[PDB]
Amino acid sequence: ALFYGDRGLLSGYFGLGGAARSLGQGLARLQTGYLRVYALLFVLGALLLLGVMR
Amino acid sequence: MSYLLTSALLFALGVYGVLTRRTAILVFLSIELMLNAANLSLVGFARAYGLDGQVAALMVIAVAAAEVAVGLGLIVAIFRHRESTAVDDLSELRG
Amino acid sequence: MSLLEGLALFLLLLSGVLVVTLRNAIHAALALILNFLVLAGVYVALDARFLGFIQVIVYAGAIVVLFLFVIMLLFAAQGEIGFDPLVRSRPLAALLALGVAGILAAGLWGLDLAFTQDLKGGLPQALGPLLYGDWLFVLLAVGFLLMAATVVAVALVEPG
Amino acid sequence: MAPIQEYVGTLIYVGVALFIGVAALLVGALKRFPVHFYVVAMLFILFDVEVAFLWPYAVSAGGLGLYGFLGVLAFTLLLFVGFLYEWWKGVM
Amino acid sequence: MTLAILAVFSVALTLLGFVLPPQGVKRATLLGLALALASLLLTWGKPFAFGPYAVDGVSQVFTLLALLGALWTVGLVRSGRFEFYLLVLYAALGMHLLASTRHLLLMLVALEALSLPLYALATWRRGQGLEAALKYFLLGALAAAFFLYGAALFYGATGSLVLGAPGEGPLYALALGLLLVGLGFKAALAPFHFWTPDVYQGSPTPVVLFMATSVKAAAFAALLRVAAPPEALALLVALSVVVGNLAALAQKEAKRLLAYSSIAHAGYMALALYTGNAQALGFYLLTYVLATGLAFAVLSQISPDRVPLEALRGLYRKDPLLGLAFLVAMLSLLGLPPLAGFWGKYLAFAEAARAGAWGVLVLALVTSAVSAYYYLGLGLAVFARPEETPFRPGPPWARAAVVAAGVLLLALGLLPGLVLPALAAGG
Ligand SMILES: CCCCCCCCCCCO[C@@H]1O[C@H](CO)[C@@H](O[C@H]2O[C@H](CO)[C@@H](O)[C@H](O)[C@H]2O)[C@H](O)[C@H]1O
Repeated sequence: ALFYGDRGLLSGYFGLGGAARSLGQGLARLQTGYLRVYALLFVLGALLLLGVMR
Repeated sequence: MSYLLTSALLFALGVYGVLTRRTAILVFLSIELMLNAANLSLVGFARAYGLDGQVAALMVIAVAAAEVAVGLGLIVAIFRHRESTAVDDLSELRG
Repeated sequence: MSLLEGLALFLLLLSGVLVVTLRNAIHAALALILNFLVLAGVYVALDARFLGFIQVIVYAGAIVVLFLFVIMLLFAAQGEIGFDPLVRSRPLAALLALGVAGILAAGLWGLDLAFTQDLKGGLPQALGPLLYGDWLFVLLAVGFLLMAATVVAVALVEPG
Repeated sequence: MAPIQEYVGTLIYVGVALFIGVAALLVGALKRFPVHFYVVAMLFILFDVEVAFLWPYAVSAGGLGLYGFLGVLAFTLLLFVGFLYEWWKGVM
Repeated sequence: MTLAILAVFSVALTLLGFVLPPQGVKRATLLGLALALASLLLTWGKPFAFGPYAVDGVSQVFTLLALLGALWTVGLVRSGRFEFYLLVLYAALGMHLLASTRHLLLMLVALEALSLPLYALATWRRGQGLEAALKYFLLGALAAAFFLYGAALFYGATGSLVLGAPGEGPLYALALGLLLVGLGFKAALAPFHFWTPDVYQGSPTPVVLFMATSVKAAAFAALLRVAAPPEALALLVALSVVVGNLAALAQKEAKRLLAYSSIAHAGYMALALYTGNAQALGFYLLTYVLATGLAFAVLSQISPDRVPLEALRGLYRKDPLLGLAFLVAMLSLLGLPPLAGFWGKYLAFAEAARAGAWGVLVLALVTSAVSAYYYLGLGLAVFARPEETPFRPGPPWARAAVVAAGVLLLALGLLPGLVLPALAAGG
């Protein structure tokens, strides 16, 4: 029982792995290849950094 | 002072241009307007701080020209035989 | 002051609005030349005179002429047709533009400056000694930039 | 240098000229495509720049002495290395 | 003067290349870059201040690295169009200027000076290369605009266009942010990083080497000169680190994964900015330029246009020393002892913690541990069974290059007390 349980624990850690995988290919999916998108995300970003400082 | 605010408004307008414009040359144009907003601000502040900002703005104009040469050169080069200049036609490189 | 100024700045903002709005590349660029004209006006009014004349000559006269030659030598105003619109973007572009406006307005508020300088109407007689002087390094560097720029642009075309 | 009045005068002059233009109009009522014409247009937008720098020198020049002259000389020679390039490259 | 060598060689070679064969011009640009570099080594600890131009420790180290990138990138590009070396000289000088002033406007001129010829170098004329050039150029010019408006606002909030000017309240901050936009873009910090993957994947590989090393170097040199505030610094860091490694996980192509890797690495480097130590940053970038330069030379010997990760596999059998040097590079980029990369990362982290930026620091460390996924997925992949993969086994040039530069890595992993004593003022 506890053996297979432990197998499930390791499995869950792998689950975290896949969580980082998922989030990762989500952040890489942000780059469509479309330049207008890049400009939008850019201006947005600038607004963000500017919003943080003063 | 009254001018400085117009400079900021213009820069904003240019940003709107870049974000809105569908074709390469016109995005580039909106950028040129932004540059000019910057220049105007440089003139106002030169009038506050004493004339160095004018030389600054002139250098700026020169630079702008250089990057217009290279930028249009590029636009023409890439889209010469190629069809419509809409910048989203190149989406091959994806993240 | 304010009498002319209101009309001038309104015409400025209007011109810019056009250059970012018009769907005809020729018309747009043209509106931008109107902008540069009025801008050289404002420079003159701002004791930057030589800069104003260079504004007409280089920016209005030359640069947007290259733009026009190019949009005419490919195709202008008929390039935007495609209809891959992204109109969910238009209010987002508009909003982000308003944001980038608001932030600058904020940073510019509460600024009490002496705009009273003796900057004797931007004449090149007063501009020169600075340029070939304290600015000579930046000047020359700019020159080099222009050289490299032309070599790039030519090599960036070069058929065969 | 100049009284500000004469810029206003310039503008007025422009006004008259334009009005007359309108008048005359109303009497009218009575591959490789870019390359050459691009290159020799771009070089215009570069020489305009060059001259835009040469003018401030040409006025205050003797005041700037041999080192000022040396500066304008260096500048000119750089840009002319550029032009000599696109000339020796050929434009046709 | 280094600037003298660069200027002379550039202007001369422009017209001399009409009377010289392309190969002879390569010999030329090589010699010139080398001479600039040598002039640098001979004046180590000179500080030579002219006008806005100023050669101190920062200019020295960062233009040393940038010149090293120019040297290596020129080495690999036999392809005859003398401009495809000339432009590299142009860019090189420009990067030097960029690292050599606090003058905002000269800085702008230098930025255009280096980034204008690069838009051109993104052209192996590949349809993807053209896309890269276009993206790089548009996003670049916009960033330029922001940096210029920042300079005008800096001149707004203070009478100068020189960094080091005392600095006001709000307008000063807004100015610094608007500068950090353009400068950050140029160093591939988030959220100004979008161009990097497309450009690295799209551009011809040796060109990409030149970019990911020299450009980043000069960019950070110029970032040291800015008074970068803690808040903005934190933002840039956290975003760059996270997006860097996490997005790097999803990458199935080599160059693009390395671009994302460079985004995360910019993130780590920015930590040094917290104190603006510059001794740390210098070291870090020494290790980085070495290992990255190596990696991209190796990735050049496979394919210039694009490389899938499978191509890396079996590299050891083919060339043992390139396999080993590539592994070593991957480990030094991981920051795993006893390699110089670990010392660089440690030296940046050290400044982060010294500055008291703990949450940011820890975050960086966690996702840095994450990064061990992909750095190993390459270095180890060296030993896998070879898929049918393109390989031009290099000249003595490149083999001895990758090997020597590689040996340097663990050489400084064991003995950082060699180079670290003076990456400072030069004593
Ligand atoms: C082709 C390649 C082109 C690359 C760029 C090469 C340019 C080199 C030309 C240098 C001349 O540029 C000019 O030099 C002098 C001294 O150095 C500067 O003078 C300035 O620096 C000195 C020394 O700190 C100060 O005494 C002086 O008060 C100040 O005005 C001047 O501001 C600058 O504008």
